[PDB]
Amino acid sequence: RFPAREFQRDLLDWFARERRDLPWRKDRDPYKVWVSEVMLQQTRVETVIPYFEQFIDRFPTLEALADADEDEVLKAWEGLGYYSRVRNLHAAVKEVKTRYGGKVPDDPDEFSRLKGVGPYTVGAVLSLAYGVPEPAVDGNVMRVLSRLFLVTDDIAKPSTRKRFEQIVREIMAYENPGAFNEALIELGALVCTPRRPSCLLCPVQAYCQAFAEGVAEELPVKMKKTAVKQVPLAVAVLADDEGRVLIRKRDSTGLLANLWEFPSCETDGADGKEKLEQMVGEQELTEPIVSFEHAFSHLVWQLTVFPGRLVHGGPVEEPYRLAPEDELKAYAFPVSHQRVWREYKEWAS
DNA sequence: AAGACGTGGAC
DNA sequence: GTCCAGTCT
Ligand code: SF4
Ligand SMILES: [Ca+2]
Ligand SMILES: [Ca+2]
Repeated sequence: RFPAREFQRDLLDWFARERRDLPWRKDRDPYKVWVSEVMLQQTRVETVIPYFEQFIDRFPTLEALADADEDEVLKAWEGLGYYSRVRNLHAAVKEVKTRYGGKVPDDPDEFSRLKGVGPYTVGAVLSLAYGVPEPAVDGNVMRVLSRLFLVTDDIAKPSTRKRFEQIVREIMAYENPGAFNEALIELGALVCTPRRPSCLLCPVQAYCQAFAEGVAEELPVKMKKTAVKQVPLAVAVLADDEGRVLIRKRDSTGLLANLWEFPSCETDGADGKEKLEQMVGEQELTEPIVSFEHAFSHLVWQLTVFPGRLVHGGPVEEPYRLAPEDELKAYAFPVSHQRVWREYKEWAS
């Protein structure tokens, strides 16, 4: 029904001919492949390149990453987003050391048991670093495979992902799966793109049923995004007479887990300053200086910055921490509060 | 199932 | 504005 062998030759050829020279394709090392594939989840290649090199420069081996403390690994991830990925990788790596003594499992079932390792990562790491013919179905693969085979099912469904995963089994090159998988991902990245794909340039344009029908731009099928919720947030930038600033470490559960931030509180509506004042007193503000929005995937933060002065009438208890201005750079803030700071600094000038 | 979970490019 | 570059619960 489908000439796989020919398909697999025109794909791998184009790949060897067009592949990008990315930092994590310098070698087939499980550790570096693993880090790169976690960074790449929901994150474009061009964004990841700098982070991958800072990260591997700071954590060259699996044991270096395991031996580091949360703050250091999480600082290395500052600005990337979806920060539970690095908490799960940090733990998944601490596991391979305490349990497996540092060697990355090559058994699919054994590798998936680690936190952060979903179906894609199992296929990406094992097929590249060990040759295991497990599929690595990402958004690129799902877009390619849906166009090639005219699969008209909602990709958002996990069931559709499992269908694609069986298609991959059927047309794979079991000889060299890692090369086969990266070629599908690369194909979707460079040629068969979400919009106006270069089907003429495409090396497998003869096989693409969508091109034959002229409906490539109508695929893949994915339902429209759910509208996100708006959330007013009030932020306080408090500095004493020695220039030190107060910050707190968010809890390890939920949004922006274990990241540092300037004291804040969700304000249903009115009395932003009052709510900030009372909340800080339990565990001296002035008017706001700026207000802006910051988007998440599932909600929007409408922030409002309140400068303030604090006088020490007691000790700074957890989760709070009194940090000089020069030492803030050592803490990992989300992008929202990195701007809060920048806004406060330029206002005071 | 589908909401939670960051941030930035390309239309 | 829209779409999009995965995993956990
Ligand atoms: S022929 Fe066109 S639609 Fe099909 S895979 Fe190639 S770029 Fe995508
Ligand atoms: Ca798993
Ligand atoms: Ca929480």
